Amino acid sequence: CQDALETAARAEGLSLDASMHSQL
Amino acid sequence: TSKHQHPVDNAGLFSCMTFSWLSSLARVAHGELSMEDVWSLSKHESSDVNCRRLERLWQEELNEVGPDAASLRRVVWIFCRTRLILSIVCLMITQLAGFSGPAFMVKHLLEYTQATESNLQYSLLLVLGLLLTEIVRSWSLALTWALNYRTGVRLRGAILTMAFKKILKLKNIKEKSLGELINICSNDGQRMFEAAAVGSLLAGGPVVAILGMIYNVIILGPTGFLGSAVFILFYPAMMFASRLTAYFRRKCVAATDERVQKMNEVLTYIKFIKMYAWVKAFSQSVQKIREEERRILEKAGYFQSITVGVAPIVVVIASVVTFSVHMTLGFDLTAAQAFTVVTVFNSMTFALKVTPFSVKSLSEASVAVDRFKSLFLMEEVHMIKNKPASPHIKIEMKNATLAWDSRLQRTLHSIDLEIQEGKLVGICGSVGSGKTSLISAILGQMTLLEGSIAISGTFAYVAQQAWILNATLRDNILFGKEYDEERYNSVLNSCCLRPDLAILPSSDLTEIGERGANLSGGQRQRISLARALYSDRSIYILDDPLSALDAHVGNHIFNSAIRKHLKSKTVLFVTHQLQYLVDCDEVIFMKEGCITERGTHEELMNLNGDYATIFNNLLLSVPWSVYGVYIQAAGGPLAFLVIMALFMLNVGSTAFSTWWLSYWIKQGSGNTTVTRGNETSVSDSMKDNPHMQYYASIYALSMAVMLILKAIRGVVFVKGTLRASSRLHDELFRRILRSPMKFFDTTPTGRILNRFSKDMDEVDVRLPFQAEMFIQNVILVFFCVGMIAGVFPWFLVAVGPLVILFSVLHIVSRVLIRELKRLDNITQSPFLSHITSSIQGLATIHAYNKGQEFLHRYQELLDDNQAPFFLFTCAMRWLAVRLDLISIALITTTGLMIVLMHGQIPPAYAGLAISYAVQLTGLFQFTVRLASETEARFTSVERINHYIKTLSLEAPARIKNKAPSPDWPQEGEVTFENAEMRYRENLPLVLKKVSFTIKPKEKIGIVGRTGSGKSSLGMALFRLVELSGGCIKIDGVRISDIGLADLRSKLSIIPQEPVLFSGTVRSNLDPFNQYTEDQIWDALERTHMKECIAQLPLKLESEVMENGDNFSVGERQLLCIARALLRHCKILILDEATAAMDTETDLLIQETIREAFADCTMLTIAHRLHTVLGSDRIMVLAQGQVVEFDTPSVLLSNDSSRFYAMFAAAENKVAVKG
Repeated sequence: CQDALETAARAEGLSLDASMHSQL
Repeated sequence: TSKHQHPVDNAGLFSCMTFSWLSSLARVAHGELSMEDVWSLSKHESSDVNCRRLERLWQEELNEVGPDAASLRRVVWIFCRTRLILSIVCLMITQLAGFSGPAFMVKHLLEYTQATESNLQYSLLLVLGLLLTEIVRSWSLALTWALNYRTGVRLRGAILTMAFKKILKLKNIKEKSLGELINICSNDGQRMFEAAAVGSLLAGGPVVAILGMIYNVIILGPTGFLGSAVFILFYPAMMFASRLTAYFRRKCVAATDERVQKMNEVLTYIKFIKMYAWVKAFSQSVQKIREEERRILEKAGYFQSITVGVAPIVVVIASVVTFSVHMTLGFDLTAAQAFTVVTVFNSMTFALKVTPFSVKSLSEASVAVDRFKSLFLMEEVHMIKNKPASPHIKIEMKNATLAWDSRLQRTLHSIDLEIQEGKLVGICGSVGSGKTSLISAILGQMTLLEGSIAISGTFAYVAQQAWILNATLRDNILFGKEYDEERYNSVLNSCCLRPDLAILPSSDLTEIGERGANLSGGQRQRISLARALYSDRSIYILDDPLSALDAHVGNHIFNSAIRKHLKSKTVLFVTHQLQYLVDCDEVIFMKEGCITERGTHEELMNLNGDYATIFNNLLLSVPWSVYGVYIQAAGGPLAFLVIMALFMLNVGSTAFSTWWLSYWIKQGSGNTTVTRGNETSVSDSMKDNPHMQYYASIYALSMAVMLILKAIRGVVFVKGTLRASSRLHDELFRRILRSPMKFFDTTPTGRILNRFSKDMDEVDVRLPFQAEMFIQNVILVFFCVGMIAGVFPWFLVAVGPLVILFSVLHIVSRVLIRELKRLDNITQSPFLSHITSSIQGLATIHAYNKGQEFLHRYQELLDDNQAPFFLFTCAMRWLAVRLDLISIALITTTGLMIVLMHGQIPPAYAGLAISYAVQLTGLFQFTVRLASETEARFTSVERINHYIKTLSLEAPARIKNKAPSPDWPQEGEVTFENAEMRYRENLPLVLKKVSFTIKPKEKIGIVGRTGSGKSSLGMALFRLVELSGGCIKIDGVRISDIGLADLRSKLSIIPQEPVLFSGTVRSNLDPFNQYTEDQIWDALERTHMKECIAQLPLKLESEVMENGDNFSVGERQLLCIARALLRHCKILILDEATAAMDTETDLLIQETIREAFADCTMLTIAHRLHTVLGSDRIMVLAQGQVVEFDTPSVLLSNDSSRFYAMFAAAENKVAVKG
């Protein structure tokens, strides 16, 4: 989900935020 | 958004490759950027064209094999075929250049270094070719990234537009979850964009990895497969470690949810906890939950820190194994081959670090396509379009048989309905008779089996729930219609909206939420009428418009509007109140979907049918202070120094292993004479060194020491960060739990609850990871710079200018990048609000046929949200390109310095420098990326620390006056002497000069108006808030000389609302476990609760959830008094223990209270004058003053008494209903 094998590759111009969409 | 043509469409290959337009925009910005400065979405990226193309492709694919085996993956591939093919070709070129350049150039440079003759021209060609290849590959990667971003943006826009268009024509609106529908049109687009981007980036690993494997096999020989075997044995282990970390985080999520629920339960009833002195038990439970979460986080960090930094470790381990095996067998090894293999291993590590996110993106894309295909197969709604025989008839159905859809559920059979223009027709029936079925059928939500239905014109629909639009009073009422003064005034006056306008100071421009936060049911119903009136459709449909409305205002609105304005238009009325059909034109009764009696009102009354029966039935940037605070909380400077020392030790061990390899290569034969034929001479061969085993053992020991140090450093860092988190948790819990409740009164518990939840989850999930990654990257960069500068002392003269250039680039980039992110979320809130509002009112929009304006607004919002995101991605790519160019210049400078000094240094040192220079690619970008996300958590740390030093301190637990007496209170005598009470500063006084005496064994009933101060007696008796004047004496001892712990241990208060903490029944009675079983059983049987408890198999171990919603209300209240009995307090106060409960239950509760505490004083704070009769004395409060103090027997005998007047008023209110 957020291991080093994933966030390091997306650090080339991709936002570090998946959804942050849950509401009330 | 203000532009003529998008600069992307007017940019050449070089301009788009280097992103010159965004560089100019950033230079223009460099203190803030607004939406008027950014450019709008390009024409080629417009949502309309992409949505139309996607819809055409989907329609073409549907009519190929049928709507049963069509996959959206094929449609996406067809849509993006050209762009993805171009991206694949560009990435092939990039990988080919990145494999051909560094390895071949390093081999050629190191081969020339070993040559005796020196050439000043051949090396220049090599370095020029290396620089050209690096520039070409970087530019191709930039172009690939730009094309992928454009393709992803287009695909996201098209798919979101198609999803919104499909949802607007959904038949079964309630079939899908409310959250799922919003998530489909909100989160899925970003998932598709990222998935497409990293899937285009996917084809970079398997090609270059195989190329490097082949090159290593060709160069080294049969021993080149060792690195491949190491990679195959290592990377799946990292994947398994990641899976285990995810599995542990799965339980961590549940643990955090449980902790959050416990914190919410604690904060919800904080007043009760303070008044009951049960802080210790809840604190212990919270501590146990926190320690369980700490253990889970320790396991997660232990299973997570392994894969944080593994590429250099994997490279070094593979090099160690390969070189040791190759050299021990007696073969020959040279510096050039070894360093080429090292660089190729670095390339494989980069590729296999990029690949896992590509695999995850592919999985996410598959999930997204499956979810989208699940929704796209839903049934669509249909509209009635046929015309009647004559314009006179508006509604005409002949024996129509219609059924529900979910399969067909028949509800209407042989329907013969004919309604003319200008005739008011009402529908009568019971629940399930088919009144709602007719409303659903006339809209067009039912299928036709037999007969035909004639519909002319549109309909005006009013929702029972009164759905509202996220706008003001003016916007939603017009509903897109033209604004006129007289019509609006008449509509407002007809529905009696004047009180609503008077209540709201800015009712004309008052914003309303999605469902309505400052509106009532009647106001919502009235607004519905107003909107429908403005709509002014030919046919009016009323689905219970006066249900929640009061009778008087509903009848007034009916007479003023329906009987006057709608006299010449068709009106359909459906309601449960049949008294409004007396003046209606036609009456229709619905019963089981079959028409039995219909006609006029008098005919229906004369027929004496079921209608008559029911009628007569109803008639009756953060500063360094945050960093210092975090360092201090981590364990002081010692922990920081230890962590830094361990990190430097690991990095230095890796560097020392590499340097020892270089030293071993440089050593050679060590001036040893060997025989190679007829003559003996010194030969430069590493296989002739007699210290083979010594070097091999040192190399293996260095590798093992590096691994052990890395593991120890990871474990120590995880332990330190978790200890800091635990220290922060305990400190924050202690600060809040001891602060006065005035903070709770001023700031709602929701704010602190959200702060706790979000901040703690975010920090415990991200901060150790980001900190470890940033520290590792920074130390690796520093070591790489130092080692190159160590061999060449002149390397700093080029580093310096490059350092200041990098700092300048970071300064400029830190403003634009952080500004575009804010603008991206600025328009996201209107986007989410519009998405939520449309789904909550889909039926109303479908009835009003307003599916085009909403779609256009959605498209506009999608474009206005996609443009800043595209600009931000382009800026990120530009920054990455600049950092890559800086690294390329560094590598070129290193190579140029290497070339000039050939023949003066051993080739091993030059190879080491050129190998460490290659690894510098990507490290600068990683360091820059992690320097912005770490700060995002330090602001949360600062927010947490804000409440740490802001909360005040309450009264001390132990008062220096000591305990008054071991048996205090000696009796139950209380006295008041000029009691002064105020809630807060500058607030009006609640109690002013009130003094009274209460004799032992007396029943006192306090009754008064709201705000008199009746509820303030309990607050002042418990010393909840320090008194502003006067003194209170209890048994001859002043209350203020007794500590809070001792004062509350001998007084009892019954809460107004039954409270049941989650956990166990025993834990809800005495968590500290001070009482024995027999006393608890006697207390339970005193309130007749023994039978209801012993019946369960877990009488003392029964599970109680939140609010205790598993017993009856009376059982909960009885348990409440049973709990209040355990403390054995001589003073008891009752405050409104009855609220909407049956009669005999309250009688039993009253008799149980009377019999249980006959020996305890009573202070009854009740508003019902009937329940206070029979007490010893009656207390009356008049705005904080006492006027009457005597027995109720003489109070009711005086007509001038205020208590008698209140009792008479209550009796009149009870008697008159009316």
